[PDB]
Amino acid sequence: KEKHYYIGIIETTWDYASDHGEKKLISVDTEHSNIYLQNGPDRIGRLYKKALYLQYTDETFRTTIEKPVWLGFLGPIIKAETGDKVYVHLKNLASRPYTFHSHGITYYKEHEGAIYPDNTTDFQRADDKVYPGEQYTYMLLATEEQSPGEGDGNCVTRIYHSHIDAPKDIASGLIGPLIICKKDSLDKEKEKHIDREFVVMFSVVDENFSWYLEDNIKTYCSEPEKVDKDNEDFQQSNRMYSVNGYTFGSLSGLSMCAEDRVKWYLFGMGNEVDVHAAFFHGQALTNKNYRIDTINLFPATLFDAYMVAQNPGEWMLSCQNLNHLKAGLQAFFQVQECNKSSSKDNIRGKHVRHYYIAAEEIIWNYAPSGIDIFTKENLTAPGSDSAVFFEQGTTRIGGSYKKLVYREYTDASFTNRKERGPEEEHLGILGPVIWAEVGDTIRVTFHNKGAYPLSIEPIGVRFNKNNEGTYYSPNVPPSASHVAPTETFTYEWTVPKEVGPTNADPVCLAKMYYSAVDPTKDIFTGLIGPMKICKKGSLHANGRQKDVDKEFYLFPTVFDENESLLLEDNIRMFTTAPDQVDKEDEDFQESNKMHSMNGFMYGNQPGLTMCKGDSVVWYLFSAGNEADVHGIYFSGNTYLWRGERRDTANLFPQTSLTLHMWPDTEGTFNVECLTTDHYTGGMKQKYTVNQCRRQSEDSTFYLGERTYYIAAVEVEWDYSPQREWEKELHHLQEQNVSNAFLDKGEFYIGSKYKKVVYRQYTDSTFRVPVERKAEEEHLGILGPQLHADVGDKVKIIFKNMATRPYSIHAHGVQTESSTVTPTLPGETLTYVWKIPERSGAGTEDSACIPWAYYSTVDQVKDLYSGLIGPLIVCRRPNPRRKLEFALLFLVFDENESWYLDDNIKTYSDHPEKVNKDDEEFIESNKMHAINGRMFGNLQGLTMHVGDEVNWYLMGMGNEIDLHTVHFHGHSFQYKHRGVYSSDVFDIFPGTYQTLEMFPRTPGIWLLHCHVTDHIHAGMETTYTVLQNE
Ligand SMILES: *C1O[C@H](CO)[C@@H](O)[C@H](O)[C@H]1NC(C)=O
Ligand SMILES: *[C@@H]1O[C@H](CO)[C@@H](O)[C@H](O)[C@H]1NC(C)=O
Ligand SMILES: [Ca+2]
Ligand SMILES: [Cu+2]
Ligand SMILES: [Cu+2]
Ligand SMILES: [Cu+2]
Ligand SMILES: [Cu+2]
Ligand SMILES: [Cu+2]
Ligand SMILES: [Cu+2]
Ligand SMILES: [Cu+2]
Ligand code: NA
Ligand code: NA
Ligand code: NA
Ligand SMILES: [O]
Repeated sequence: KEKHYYIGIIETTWDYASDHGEKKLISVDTEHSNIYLQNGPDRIGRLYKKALYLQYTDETFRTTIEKPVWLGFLGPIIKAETGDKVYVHLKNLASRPYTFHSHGITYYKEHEGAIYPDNTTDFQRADDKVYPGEQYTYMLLATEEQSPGEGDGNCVTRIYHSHIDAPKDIASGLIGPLIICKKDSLDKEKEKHIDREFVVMFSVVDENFSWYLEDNIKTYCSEPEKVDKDNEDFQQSNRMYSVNGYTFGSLSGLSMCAEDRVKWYLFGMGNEVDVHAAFFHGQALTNKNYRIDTINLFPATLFDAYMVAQNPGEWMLSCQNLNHLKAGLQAFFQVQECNKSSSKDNIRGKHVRHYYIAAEEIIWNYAPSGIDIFTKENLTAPGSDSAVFFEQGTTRIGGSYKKLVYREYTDASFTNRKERGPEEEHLGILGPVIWAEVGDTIRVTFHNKGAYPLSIEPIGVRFNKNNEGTYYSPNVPPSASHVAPTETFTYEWTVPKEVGPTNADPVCLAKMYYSAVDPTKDIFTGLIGPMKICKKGSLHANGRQKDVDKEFYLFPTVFDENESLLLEDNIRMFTTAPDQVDKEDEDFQESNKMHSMNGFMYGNQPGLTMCKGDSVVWYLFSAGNEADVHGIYFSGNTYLWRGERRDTANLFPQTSLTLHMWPDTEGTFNVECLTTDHYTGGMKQKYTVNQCRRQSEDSTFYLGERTYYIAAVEVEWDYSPQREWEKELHHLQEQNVSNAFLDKGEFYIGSKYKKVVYRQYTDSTFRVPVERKAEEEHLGILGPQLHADVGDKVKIIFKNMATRPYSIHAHGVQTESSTVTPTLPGETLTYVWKIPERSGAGTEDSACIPWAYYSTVDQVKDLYSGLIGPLIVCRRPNPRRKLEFALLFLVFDENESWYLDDNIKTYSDHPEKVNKDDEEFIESNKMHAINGRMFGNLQGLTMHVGDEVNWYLMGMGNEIDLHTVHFHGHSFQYKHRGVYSSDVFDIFPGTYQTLEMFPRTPGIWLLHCHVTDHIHAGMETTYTVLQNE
């Protein structure tokens, strides 16, 4: 099929909230919509000039093909099937230059529609700047390499947008869907055996970034002269939390029949605030044949889900990022009776699990011992990081808060409790486990003994409209939505086969419950609890899983006590001077942000104990906002998840995960969040693995032995040795051109910083560094790429050539002991890393998987000072050339380096003028690099057509280190045998991933994180595909 589309870019008004009316939303209180939507002398309002893609019939762009009402401002849906040749005839009827750049489809440099320094000449540059009145025809081929995977649906979510300044072009409104499908998937532009196809973009559409910001300020503001574009409140008012451009519940036309087979194409778009949690209330979806209910989306995350629509009524599609929810990121959809036909389960009443739970106020100490169990230091030590959170005095609450927690009782009398045992000691602030099997019916008698109205809203089970735990709509006594301060309601949930684990899932799936009267306050108050939905006949009568020694529930979150219903109470109860407290003081707000695991902090979480050999299942879930970017690292052990070997689990708002671990080493290890602020703020705990069998004289399998000589060495590191690529890009872009990170100006540091980094040496004398070859030029700041095979004992001979104590240690790897010995300056130590089966690929991994190696002495500062490398572990005992590249996506926060003072003194032209606490100086030191290089300074990513390339992506860092790695020109495949495919991979702290690529098309191709703030900050480079012979 040759397909021909005619897309034109017109400027036009967009209404973000096309009333009409009139609504009640979750957690938005009537008189709040108008922060974003109300026209004032100072405020644009709900109407904006935007550049939009429209579809036309004709090379004579005159009569438009109307687009679905639910698309909103997204451009027209383009589709293609493996084999197809799509011709996108673009015509610019707007006032400035734009392009059409497509994801997930093959093009030559003439048809990429993206401008950047690629050493192309004019023939291959017409695509990259289509001027007003110009017209360009993009030839896109749907190659085999870009097609959906074996393990994928028939169709996957892709996107197109303009790419001169992509972030700005997209904010201005030039973004749209491409659905790519397998060969004979489609009949008349619709998937065979699918009834409805919707496309949904979650984005905080930031009109501050639009090309038309100024035009819009003139048009809509009565006092333009009075508008400060840098006023924070002005900026917020132009942030349109929307799905498809529709804000506050106004998305129109999402309608379907019960039993319709619905395929949803979702994607996220935007910036660091775009931590999305897409959640279809009342319904049940699969993704890659797995049961899911929340779909997390980030800038350019591409995601597809299947839904058999059921449980008829009016439901919400919401973002469960609590900030997004309360900023109104909500859309209604309709499941109607028509009349069906089928039904299938049935079971609503037969086998009944009955729970008696009460909300009641306790005084929760986040750290009972008063000590940091990790350091033995105590938490109020003046000047300590913990002090910020545990200091108690004039205007500071400290470490104990009144909270409203769920607690279990034996029966409807609520006269006596179901006490907690050993198995339940780790739950802390969590409520009681609710568990159920496919076929059960859950009835929950909820009795509120708190001063505020609460509810229970479960994720993971089916319930009907008058059992729903939250209230929303498009139009005395107690109900599912409202259970007031002394009342009592009894919920009824069902768990049919349609809502439980699937064949691919494990036996049980981590889920959760919370109070959703106002979930943006209720959860943080304490009303969160763990839940466990399992397959038929999988649990024993007592709830425990068959052949499972231990079951743990971890809930990591920044418990934001500023948002608790009980804030005022806690101020009045714990501060010396309640009247002197400003709830809006940032330092006051920080003091209330309790970074915790199950409400415990700084290693105070008890009850995480097990035997070596035990079968352990970890149920993890989280809630919160954009700050809740978690990487939960089990030091000393790995786990399987969907057949993947990993040791760090990423959680976002309303994420749930089920990990299986079999601990193989006696000791006391760490479960900790690697997200550097969370770690520092006390999101860290211990778990003990005890020796419960006779030791046995063992270690009788070493298929291999390796020694590496590595040194920590202090060096001048330049993030941007040259600035030509940058200067060229901004010229092409017509931009200008303060660089906050590289421009020294009056007194800033610039691009060069003293750092400490890992380097390989030839032998134990450490006199002679291993020469970095052409194929390892790309490593950049990274230490050497260490290789190991499953079965190896790897000796690391480590010399600390730097001026303070450091260590070397690896993820995934097994060692003799839970402790890692620091090695002092001048000293050489030996570390032994064993590589058992569980340090290598799972059933469903690629043959080679990466692990980060790093320094344990101070994990935050040692990392930002520059100590970080890749260990690659491989399975097993004519074809193509096989290449390897390792990529760290990390904002090197040079403010946290040990060498900061050294650097201020060495590079600043006026050291005295530097204030370390000044925001502007802090930004100047946040180096948004790939492998320690910015703006195209990462060299040596070269390959030939026909090669197989393993890309080892590695992410570390802080809350803002969510990186959405995108490759121009080619997509990749992932997982055993290449069964999922994409061209954007999401990387967070702790995420290490192999992606296989089979490059076809010659060129120099852009490779960049797709987060607005990171692209502009320079987190990008190019890679080169060369033709043959
Ligand atoms: C630790 O020392 C602090 C220092 O001010 C002291 O006041 C406190 O009692 C100690 N903490 C505990 C509970 O051990
Ligand atoms: C672009 O061309 C310059 C000058 O000929 C050359 O030195 C450089 O290798 C090229 N850049 C890339 C990314 O290949
Ligand atoms: Ca081009
Ligand atoms: Cu893109
Ligand atoms: Cu969101
Ligand atoms: Cu975290
Ligand atoms: Cu990024
Ligand atoms: Cu792209
Ligand atoms: Cu791009
Ligand atoms: Cu940034
Ligand atoms: Na606005
Ligand atoms: Na506090
Ligand atoms: Na800098
Ligand atoms: O792309």
